[PDB]
This record gives sequence, structure tokens and C-alpha cells, in this order.
Amino acid sequence: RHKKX
Amino acid sequence: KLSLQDVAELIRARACQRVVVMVGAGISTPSGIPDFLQQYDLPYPEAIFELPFFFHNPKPFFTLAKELYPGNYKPNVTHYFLRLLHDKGLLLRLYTQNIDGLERVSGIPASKLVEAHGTFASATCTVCQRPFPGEDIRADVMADRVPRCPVCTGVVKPDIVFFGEPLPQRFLLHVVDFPMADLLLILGTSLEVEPFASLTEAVRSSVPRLLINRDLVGPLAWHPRSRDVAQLGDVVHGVESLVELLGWTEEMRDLVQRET
Ligand SMILES: [Zn+2]
Repeated sequence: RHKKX
Repeated sequence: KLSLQDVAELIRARACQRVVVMVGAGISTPSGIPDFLQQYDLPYPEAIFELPFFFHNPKPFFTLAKELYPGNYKPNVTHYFLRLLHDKGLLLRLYTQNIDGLERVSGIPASKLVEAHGTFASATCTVCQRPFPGEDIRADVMADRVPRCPVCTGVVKPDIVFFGEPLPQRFLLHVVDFPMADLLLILGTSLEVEPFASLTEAVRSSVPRLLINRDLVGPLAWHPRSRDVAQLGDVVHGVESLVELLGWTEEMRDLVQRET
């Protein structure tokens, strides 16, 4: 899921 | 525990030569960039990196972009120490949370950088996704006008990562860099926040973790490991004493006057 937050 | 001189000796030996670095706002404030009522006309600080706010009002963000364009700030000793690690063949990857672009400015090649909150160097149409070099919108920003897509009229946004957005594709390098890390250097950030906080744990238990930070917080505090080293205090001071210990004093001065 790598997202900012 | 090991000491700052041990780590220094490990690098000096070149026993450590795949350095993975993570940096944050603490390395930028000595260049005179603030971290934090606020005059930017914001409902709250974070609205400056939210897409619905930005759609409603792109002006505050563009004021920040104008301020962070090249020529307002220069790199400091901390950036130039990282450049030296690169120049000595020691840098595997530099992960940065800052958006001031000063890592690139200090002459660290893009291929070594993961600008995890993106960059002003390029920009993207919010509507049709057309890419554009940041030069292409420079004049509009530099004039306080909102730059618009030459095909669809959509606002063109510099490639700063906003809340809710995926981290840049190059962030996927963490999947290979962190197991390959022979040394983890954390400068000027606590890395309180995901996915950065977990990344501190993705290195191999044998790998020293050196924090140069004001206090001792984050997962280096929460789940310390045998070979961690803290060097608390002013970041600049800490880096300078590391530099001192490596014997890189003259090389640092050489680099600093070559570049600035
Ligand atoms: Zn467009």
C-alpha cells in the first residue's frame, strides 16, 4: 500500500 | 553498544560500504528552511499537501513552490557529508523526506536518490496526467500565476506527493536496498511515521544503525537493537564529529568551497 499519510 | 568511533572505523576500513541513508527536516533547518499562525492562508498546516484543498485553492502551495525553487537555499554540511559518502563509493541509497531538492543540489546523482515525498524538478497535469519538466512551469510560478495544461487546461502540479497519494515508484527500491544495507544512517528525522518507521527494521540484525539526531526517538528508541549508536545533539555538530572521526576534514572543506 505504500502511500503518503 | 558501539561508539561513534567504532562506526567511523567500520567505514574508514571500508568494512561498511553499502550505506543506506534516511534524512528528514532536521538536515534542512540549518540551510534556513523552516519546518513549521502560518501566513499562507491555510485552514490547517496539512491542507498545503491535500488535493481537494489544492483543487479549491492552489495558491498557497504555489507560494511554497516559488519559495523552494533553486536559488533561495543552499545545501549545508550535512548534505555535503552525504555527497562525500557518494564520492567515496560508500552510498547505496539516500532516502529523503525533504522537498527542498538540496540532496540533488549538493551533486548527489538522481540514481542514488529516493525523493520519497517527490520533487519540484518535474510536474504533472492533474487532469490528463501529461508530464512536464519543471522548467516548463517555472515562469508561471515565478509570476504568481497558476500554471495550466497546454492541451486540456488542467492545473499543472509539481510532482510533490500529497496526502493519500502513492509514494513515488522509485520508493519500491526499498525492497532491495534495505536487505542489501551494510549500514543504516539516519540523519535529522525520527521516522515516526509509516512506511518509514518499519524500514528501520528491514535492515539485517547484524547491521549497525547510526542516528544523528537531536533526541533519541522513534523505532531506534522503541525496538533498539544490539548494534545501534545514537549521536544526539545538533545534527551539524554530530556530522562534523563524525567527519572529524573519519578523517574527512580537509575533503569536506575542499568540497564545500568547490561547490559554494
Ligand atoms: Zn492536461
